[PDB]
Amino acid sequence: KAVYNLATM
Amino acid sequence: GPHSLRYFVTAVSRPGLGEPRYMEVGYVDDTEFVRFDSDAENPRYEPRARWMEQEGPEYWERETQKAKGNEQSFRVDLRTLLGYYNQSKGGSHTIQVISGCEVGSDGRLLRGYQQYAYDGCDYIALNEDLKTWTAADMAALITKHKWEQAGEAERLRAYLEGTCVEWLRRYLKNGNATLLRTDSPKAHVTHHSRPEDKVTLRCWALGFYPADITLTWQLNGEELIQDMELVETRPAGDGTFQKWASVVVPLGKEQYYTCHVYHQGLPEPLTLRWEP
Amino acid sequence: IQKTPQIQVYSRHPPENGKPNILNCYVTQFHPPHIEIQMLKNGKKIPKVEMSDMSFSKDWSFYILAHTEFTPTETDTYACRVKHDSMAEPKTVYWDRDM
Repeated sequence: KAVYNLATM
Repeated sequence: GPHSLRYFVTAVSRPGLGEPRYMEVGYVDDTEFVRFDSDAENPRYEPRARWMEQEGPEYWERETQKAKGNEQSFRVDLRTLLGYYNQSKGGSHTIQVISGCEVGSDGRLLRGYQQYAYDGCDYIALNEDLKTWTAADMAALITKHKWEQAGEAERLRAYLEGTCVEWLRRYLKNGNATLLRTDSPKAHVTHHSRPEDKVTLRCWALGFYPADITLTWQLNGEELIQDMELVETRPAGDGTFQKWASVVVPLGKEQYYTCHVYHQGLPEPLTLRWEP
Repeated sequence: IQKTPQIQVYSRHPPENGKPNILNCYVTQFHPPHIEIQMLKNGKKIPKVEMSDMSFSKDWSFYILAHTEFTPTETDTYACRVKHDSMAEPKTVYWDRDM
């Protein structure tokens, strides 16, 4: 909960 | 005023020299408050601001994990773009992400965003409706199709509409005394010789926050934006900014040019001409 | 793409001999990100140097900040030398109190 859970391209 | 939470995350391969450099920097309004750097001794999300010490152990471990996860994700991302762009394994490439949300003074969502770029150029970015994606080129068009299929966009809107605005709110309060302050600029003008009986007048503005400011040189009721020369506002290494703008005037008639400084801490703009 | 660093060297406050200050070397609008930034005093390298304020622009070029505490002296010369892939040789920018 602060930064984003980044996706794979 | 409005505010915003801002992530600047970078991945960058270094073939022959191991796993990539992955970094993450986080900003609430021109104030660096968080950092991750896979080149640290002990790579762990660390505070960059006293008001972020407040947070307990749990926070720092969660951020440090979802960071380590993102790092892994961009390792994959980096190989994938190699194939997409038919590039060879032997070169060094960069991915870049800008992610966050701004809000208004009522604390409500004003705008969210997440942008990706590869080797400098735009790749793909979430549009303002928080639903669609705009692809830069056909390579990033594959990624797009993947993410429509995986409801990544509505998943990101949960993060943006929710996690992001609610912690910006958190941060603005935890650190109201720092983030919500207003340092007014202090200003002066410097004089410099020049061949051809010309003269350079630089107007400095220092020790101010927030970063937003405007300097203009005038002459009898009209600004000279064109024949000016400024430097992007800059960090002064202590959470304040400074900017300078110069103008070339003819010797003897510098008395007639005036400088103007506009900022949050300036109820009334500043006006200064020169210290003969 | 390659883009050249803009190296600006500047004190937090107007310089005054014997009074404490921060020395700044803002290195901007550069790409790729691999970059080497050394602050120098009297041609020597300064050890206690903090990096901060890393960011990008819509442009996507990199912006990073080196700074260190320092105490001005009339004779003491300060500088910033940066190595990047867009540069023939390492470019060194001297600090100019008068500017």
